[PDB]
Amino acid sequence: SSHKTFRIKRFLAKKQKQNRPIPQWIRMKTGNKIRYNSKRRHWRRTKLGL
Amino acid sequence: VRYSLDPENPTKSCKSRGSNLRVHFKNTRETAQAIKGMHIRKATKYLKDVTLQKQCVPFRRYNGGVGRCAQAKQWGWTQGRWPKKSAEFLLHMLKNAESNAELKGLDVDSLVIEHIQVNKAPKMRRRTYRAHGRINPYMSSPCHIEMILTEKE
Amino acid sequence: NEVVTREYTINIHKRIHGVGFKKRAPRALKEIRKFAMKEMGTPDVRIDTRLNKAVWAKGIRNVPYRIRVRLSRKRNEDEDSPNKLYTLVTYVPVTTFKNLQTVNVDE
Amino acid sequence: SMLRLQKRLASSVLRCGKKKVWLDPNETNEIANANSRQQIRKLIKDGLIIRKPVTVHSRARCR
RNA sequence: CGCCGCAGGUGCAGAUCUUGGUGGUAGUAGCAAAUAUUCAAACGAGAACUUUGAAGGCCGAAGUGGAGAAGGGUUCCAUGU
RNA sequence: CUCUGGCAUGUUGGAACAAUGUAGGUAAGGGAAGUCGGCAAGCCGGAUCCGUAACUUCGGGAUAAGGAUUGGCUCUAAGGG
Ligand SMILES: [K+]
Ligand SMILES: [K+]
Ligand SMILES: [K+]
Ligand SMILES: [Mg+2]
Ligand SMILES: [Mg+2]
Ligand SMILES: [Mg+2]
Ligand SMILES: [Mg+2]
Ligand SMILES: [Mg+2]
Ligand SMILES: [Mg+2]
Ligand SMILES: [Mg+2]
Ligand SMILES: [Mg+2]
Ligand SMILES: [Mg+2]
Ligand SMILES: [Mg+2]
Ligand SMILES: [Mg+2]
Ligand SMILES: [Mg+2]
Ligand SMILES: [Mg+2]
Ligand SMILES: [Mg+2]
Ligand SMILES: [Mg+2]
Ligand SMILES: [Mg+2]
Ligand SMILES: [Mg+2]
Ligand SMILES: [Mg+2]
Ligand SMILES: [Mg+2]
Ligand SMILES: [Mg+2]
Ligand SMILES: [Mg+2]
Repeated sequence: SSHKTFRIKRFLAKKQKQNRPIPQWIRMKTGNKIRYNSKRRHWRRTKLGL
Repeated sequence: VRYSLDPENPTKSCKSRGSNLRVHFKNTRETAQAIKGMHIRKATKYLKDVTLQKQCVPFRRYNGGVGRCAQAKQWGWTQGRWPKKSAEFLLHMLKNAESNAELKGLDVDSLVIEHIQVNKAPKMRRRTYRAHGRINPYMSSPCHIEMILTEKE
Repeated sequence: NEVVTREYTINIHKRIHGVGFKKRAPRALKEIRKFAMKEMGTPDVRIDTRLNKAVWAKGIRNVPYRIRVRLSRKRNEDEDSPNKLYTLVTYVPVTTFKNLQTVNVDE
Repeated sequence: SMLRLQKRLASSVLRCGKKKVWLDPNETNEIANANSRQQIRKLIKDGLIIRKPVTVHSRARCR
C-alpha cells in the first residue's frame, strides 16, 4: 500500500535491487557455469513472502 | 550440414534449410508433399495461389476433420486446405534456395525440387486453464525443413 | 482510354438484402468495393471518407437503398506497387434517383 | 508515428478530456517531436492542437 | 575381458508400480456471457487489431467517469527491443 | 435516451445461414384434452373516479372482487407574493 513502514519499504528496496539481469562479463570468467539469473522474480507471477 | 538424401551430384544442386520454424508440422508436411518434384517457377506460383486460395494442397495423411473443397480434384483427392503460413515459410525457403543457386552460378530457370523434408522440432510449452482448477498443455509443433533443388530440362 | 471516370448508381438495397442488422453498413462498403472492382477492373479500390459517411449516415442497419457514386480510374504511378491502376470512388449527392443513367463524366 | 503521449499531454494542458483533443492528422511529424508540456503549449498556440467544442445537447425541445 | 576362487543392493511385462520421455485421439474439441464496427492516412519488411483524423455506436453520474482504504511492490514515466 | 468523462464489444477474424442446440418472439380453431403436478409460458399491471364480500384477535381482509377513463390541440375556472 501507500502507507508502509520503514522496515517494509527497506525490505522492498533490497528485493528490487537484486531483481536484475546478470552482467554480461560474467560469462567470460573462467569456469563460469552461469547462464542467467535463475532468481529473477516478476511482480505478477510470484508474490513476495510478506 | 548433414542433409538426408545428398544430391546425385552436388554441382548442379543447391540446398536450403530451416530449424525450429513456427509453422504447424502437419500443415507444412502436406504443403511440402504437394510442391515436391515441381519446377521452381511452378512451385512459386502454386504457393502464391495457395495464399490466394486459388489452388489448394491436398491433405492426405493428416486429414482428420479436414473439409472438402472443389480444388482438391486437381489432385486425386477430396480433402484440401490453404495453409497460408506454411506457404509463406516454404516461399521464403525457396527464395533462399534460389539465392544459393545463383551463388554457385547455376541457372535458376531449370531448378526442380527433387528433395524436400519436414521434421518435428522440439515442442514449446504454453498453458491453458480448464474447468476444475486444472492445467493442460498448450504445446506448439514447430518443424525443421530442408530441401534440395537440382537442374534438369 | 484508361484514366476514365464514370458516374454510377448502386442498388445498395439489392446487394444488402438478407444481411443482419449489425452487418448491413459494413457489408454495404464491401459490395461498393466489389462493384468498383467489377466495372473498373482494378483490385485497388479506395473509398472516399465522404462516401463512407453517406453509407453510415442512417446508422448501421438502415443503409440507404440507392447511392450515387463516381468511379475514377487513375494511375498509381506514384510508388512501386503491384497495381499500376487504382479506382477512387467518391460520393455524388442527388435529390432523386429516377431516370439516372450511367454517364461518362469529363475532367 | 505514435502520439499517445501527445494526446495525454494536450488533454492535461487544455484541461479537457482526450475526447476533445484534436491533433492535426497532416502535421503528425511536428506533433511527434513535442515531448514536453511547453512544446504542446506552443503547438496549441500554433493551431496544430485544437480543443474541439462540446457536443451539442440542446434544451430547446425541453423548453 | 578370459580362466581359478571370493562377495552381492545380481537378471522384469505386469504391481490403477516409481521417475522420465513419446504416440493415437487430432490439426480434433475448441478460441460463442455483457448490441459494433467502418473509411482514409502515417510509421513500418509486414496492419482486421498500433497511432492520427473522420463517421457510427456503447457505458449513461447506483458509469465502462474522477479519487482513496486494504492488498500488490516499481506494475508508475521516458527511450529502445 | 443524452452532455462531461471514458471505451472498442471483453484472449481471434472472414465466408455462409444445414441439422441439433442455447437465448428470444409469433401462431388459425380449441383452451390443460399435455404432465406426477399448469412445470414453463401466458393473463394482470401505472394513475384518476367509483365500488368492495365471507371471516376477524375489530387492527385487518383490501390494490379484496368488479367497472369506467387515459392521446393530441384550443381554451375556461380555482388555488399566491
Ligand atoms: K471447404
Ligand atoms: K455454412
Ligand atoms: K391438466
Ligand atoms: Mg494475483
Ligand atoms: Mg474426427
Ligand atoms: Mg479454460
Ligand atoms: Mg481456479
Ligand atoms: Mg534388487
Ligand atoms: Mg519394465
Ligand atoms: Mg474446429
Ligand atoms: Mg467457437
Ligand atoms: Mg446509451
Ligand atoms: Mg473509478
Ligand atoms: Mg506504462
Ligand atoms: Mg458481440
Ligand atoms: Mg473484437
Ligand atoms: Mg478481460
Ligand atoms: Mg393459438
Ligand atoms: Mg385463438
Ligand atoms: Mg389431465
Ligand atoms: Mg394423459
Ligand atoms: Mg411459473
Ligand atoms: Mg380474498
Ligand atoms: Mg380528450
